[PDB]
Parts: sequence; structure tokens; C-alpha cells
Amino acid sequence: ITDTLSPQAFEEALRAKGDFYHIHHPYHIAMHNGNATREQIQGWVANRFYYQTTIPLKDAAIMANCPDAQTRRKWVQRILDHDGSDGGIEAWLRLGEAVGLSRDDLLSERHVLPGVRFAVDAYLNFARRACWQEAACSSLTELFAPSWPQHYPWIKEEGYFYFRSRLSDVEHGLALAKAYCDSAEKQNRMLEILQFKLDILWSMLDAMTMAYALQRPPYHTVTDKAAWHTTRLVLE
Amino acid sequence: LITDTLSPQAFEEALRAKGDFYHIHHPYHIAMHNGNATREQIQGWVANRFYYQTTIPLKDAAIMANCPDAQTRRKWVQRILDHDGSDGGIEAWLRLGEAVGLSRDDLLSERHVLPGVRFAVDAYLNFARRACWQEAACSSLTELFAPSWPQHYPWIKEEGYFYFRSRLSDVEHGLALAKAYCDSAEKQNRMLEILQFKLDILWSMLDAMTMAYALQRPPYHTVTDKAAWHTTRLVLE
Ligand SMILES: O=C(O)c1cc(C(=O)O)c2c(n1)C(=O)C(=O)c1cc(C(=O)O)[nH]c1-2
Ligand SMILES: O=C(O)c1cc(C(=O)O)c2c(n1)C(=O)C(=O)c1cc(C(=O)O)[nH]c1-2
Repeated sequence: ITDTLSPQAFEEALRAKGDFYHIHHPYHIAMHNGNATREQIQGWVANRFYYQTTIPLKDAAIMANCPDAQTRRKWVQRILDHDGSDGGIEAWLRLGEAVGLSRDDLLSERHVLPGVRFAVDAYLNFARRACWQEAACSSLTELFAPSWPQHYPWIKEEGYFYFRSRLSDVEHGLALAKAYCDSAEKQNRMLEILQFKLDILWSMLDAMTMAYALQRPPYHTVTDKAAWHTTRLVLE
Repeated sequence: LITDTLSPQAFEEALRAKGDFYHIHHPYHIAMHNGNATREQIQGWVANRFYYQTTIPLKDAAIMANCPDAQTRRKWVQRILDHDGSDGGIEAWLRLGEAVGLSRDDLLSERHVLPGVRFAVDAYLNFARRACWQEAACSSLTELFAPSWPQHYPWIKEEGYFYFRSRLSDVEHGLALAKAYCDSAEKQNRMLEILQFKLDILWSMLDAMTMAYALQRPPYHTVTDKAAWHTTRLVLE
């Protein structure tokens, strides 16, 4: 971008990035067409649960950096949504039981791969350090975001549906990129922040590929046991 | 898992046992060491290891920003001096890059650095920024586990290669710190966890490079042939 794009040209630039959305990863494709194994489904739920539990922290980090009462009023709804005040992280826990993991397997974080954790912690850390407009606008990948019964009859229906139901906002993070990125300076940088975010989603699934699709989890050449660290070190 | 506090020497043994997990046991390191790596693999290893290397001094400065002990700073700043020159260990990597057929701009641009590498390496710097200075200083200890190309890869250039091995050539410090500081079972167990963390970073970097250069599945390989990952230290620049 050399000349400042208009609001609506900047929008299509932002959406042209949906071309790299994680639905295009082979791990995501082998899941939604029924070729994924039990280990792969459960491995996805457990790792993707890590992303889900970090997002309210990421959103709270944005609010800590935001002197604007009005924006905080609207942004806190994201935390209310995940934590419940119910709540989206409870939909993830029932999905975990639906695929044969327990609450303490998910809650413990032990199955979470180091490569997923690094990719997810990258998001949190960016949110912590970046100015709030920029962190807030990275949530925008959920524009690109909107079957398992037939595919995997072993998944419990009861829990699987509670995952679907519960998953009952972006009218924001887009109305704000266009409203904050009024130079080629800001636009270029927003497209790069957006790319960052897409890389995080792609890397989570790369980490899952190596471990569950390729039988190359960390240290596979040294042990058959899980040996990675399982702690959020700076928080716990 | 430590139930009863080990002696400092028993506790050194448990730290050193963690070398079983050192990144030399990764198939990507092994393929390089025994001559089965492609030039693409080697060049991408140098390009990506470079990012780790230019981050070390940032990480060391972070420990220092957190260290109110002048005496430790005096020892710790020496690592920055060795990396940055006063050249320059980072220069040794740059000359290694040229010997494998990368330009200095290739390396300094950080264009070729894979997101998986960036995230692992940035994890290390972020821990040093936020952890107390002792825990962060002790995570440097994987260096204890550290200490054939011309024959397997005769297309590697002589001078840059030699210069890299030359400029090659501190650690009696950070183990002393761990033995002195980790004086409870809780500190011990947490320090083995912080060392696992560090080990995981090293391993994750090689996984990222495996996916990209050994398996031909770099990010967005199903969408584009081109590098489309982000290439920026977003918070720093
Ligand atoms: O705050 C955020 O940034 C954020 C981002 C994303 C994302 O990047 O797609 C999701 C969510 N939240 C979320 O709650 C969620 O259920 C979700 C599902 C997906 C997906 O494609 O599977 N992304 C996201
Ligand atoms: O080649 C290797 O296997 C290797 C590993 C490590 C390590 O264990 O972190 C370092 C280095 N090399 C290295 O050259 C270096 O300057 C360095 C600094 C540090 C540190 O943690 O501060 N590790 C390493």
C-alpha cells in the first residue's frame, strides 16, 4: 500500500486475507471430511481449548491498555461470553467429554503441545504490549469463521450438541480498523498484524499435524511419553 | 518429580539429566549432522537460527532490566558484548549464512524466518521479560549440553565456514545460580519445568523447519507457493 486506501478498499484488503484462513490447513480439512483419527480429534479439542482459555486473558489485556470507558463496556462483553456470568469455555468442556476426554484433562492443560502454547501465548503477549486499537483489530479473523455425527458416531451426541447450542462483536473490530487505519502506514501494519494472527492459527494446526498426524510429537526419538512443559510459567 | 529437596549437587544431576531432551536428538539436526540435509534445509536452518541468535542479546538485556544486583549485571552484560561484538558472535552467523549461499540482507531482513520459529523464540524473550531475573538467567543452562559439513556439503564456502567455527571458540555462572537459588523442592521442580520450557523452544524451532523444508508444508502451502507469513517484530518495531 503506497496511497492510503479508502475505508471500503481497506475492507477488501482485510478480507483478501481470509484467503489464508486456517480452514485451508490439511488438518482442518481431514477433520471436516471424516478422515481424522480419534487421537487427532481429541488432540484438536485439547489444544484448541488452550486457545479458548487464553482469549479472555487476551481480551482483559486489551482492556488494561484501553483508557476509553465506552470501548471497555463493549469489549468486556467478550469476557462475559467466554467465562459465562454458562459461558463459551463450558461449551468447550462438554465437547471434550463428547470426544472422550474429561474436564481435568482439558483443565489441566497437559495435552497442550508446546508449539500450540507458543503460538497462543504470542497472541496474549501481543495484546499485552500492543496499543489497544491494534490488539482489538487482531480479533477480526472471526469474520472468516462461519457434520461430525455422520463422520464420527463415537463422539457423544449429548455433549456435542451442547457445544453447538451454546455457541449462540465483530461489528466492532472491523468498524474500528477502518476507523483507526486512515493512512497507508496504519493499513500496511494492520494487514501484517492480521497476517500474524493467521500464522498463529496455522501454527497451532502445524503443531497438531506433527504430533498426531505424523507421529513426531516433541522428543519422539527419546521417549514414547509426553515430556514437554505443562505450565504457564509467568502466570502460575 | 522431587518430593524431598535435593542437595545442590544432586540437584545439578537432575538438571543435567534434562540433556536427554536436547535438540541434537531431533531428526532435522541428525539429517544435517550426517549429510542428508538439502541446501534448502541448511539455508533455512541458518536463516531461522539467526532469529534465535539476534534475540539472545534482547533476552539477556531483559534479564538485566530485572536484575537489581550490580554484581550479576557485570557478569550478565558480558553475554551481550559477545553476541553484539565490541565483532561479534552474530557476525559469525552472518558469515555462515553467506557460506551457505544466503546474503546478509536475507539474514538481517528476517524474511525467511518461519512463524513457528518466531513464536518459540519470542516465547523465550517474553519469559525473560516477565519472570524474576534468577529463573530467566537459569534458563540459559541448556548451553551446558551444547559442546563434518565440508565433506557432506562441499558447496559450502570455505572462509565463511571457517570464520564461523573460529569466532566460535559464562556457564559456570548459571548453574551456580540454580544450585544456590533452587533450595526447596518447589523451586527445584519449577526450575526443571523452566528448563523443559527452554528445551521445548529448541525442539519447536526444528519442527517448524521440518514442516517447511523437510516436508514441503510451509505455512499456506495449500493456498500459495509464496512466503505469506508475517515478517515483523510487531511490538518492537
Ligand atoms: O478473540 C478472538 O480473537 C477470537 C478469535 C478467533 C479466531 O481467530 O478465529 C476465534 C474466537 N475468538 C472464538 O471464540 C472461537 O470460538 C473461534 C472459532 C474459530 C474457528 O475457526 O474455529 N476461531 C475463533
Ligand atoms: O548450537 C546450539 O546447540 C546452541 C544451543 C543454545 C541453547 O541451548 O540455548 C545456545 C547456542 N547454541 C548459542 O550459540 C548461544 O549463543 C546461546 C545463548 C543461549 C542462551 O540461552 O542465552 N543459548 C545458546
